[PDB]
Amino acid sequence: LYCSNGGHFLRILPDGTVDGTRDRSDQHIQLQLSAESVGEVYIKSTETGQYLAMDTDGLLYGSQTPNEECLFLERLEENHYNTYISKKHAEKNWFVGLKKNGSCKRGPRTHYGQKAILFLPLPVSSD
Repeated sequence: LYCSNGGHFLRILPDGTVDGTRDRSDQHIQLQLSAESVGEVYIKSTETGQYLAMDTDGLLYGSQTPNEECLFLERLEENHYNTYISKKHAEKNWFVGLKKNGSCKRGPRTHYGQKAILFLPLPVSSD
């Protein structure tokens, strides 16, 4: 998936890791959001099932259950660049983010300024 960064998916590998994808494994590609409410998005996988979650260590995981940890605030940038605060890490402003090679797992680095956080899961050609 397109980001203003090295475009990959927020893939929960079956081998317990939230990594991006130079070599898209086609299935374990965790990235599909189910909005609970207003600007609150649970990042589900429809093939691995697992939910893009965030921990206090400063890294993304594919949690089986949806928590605040998995609930991501639609910050958006307006222009289809869907930035998302992990609800629990509101006090750290930790957004979802794409690691520039073949990875995803962050927290502290990923704020409003890293191209990493600017996702496109919207009606646009560059999606």
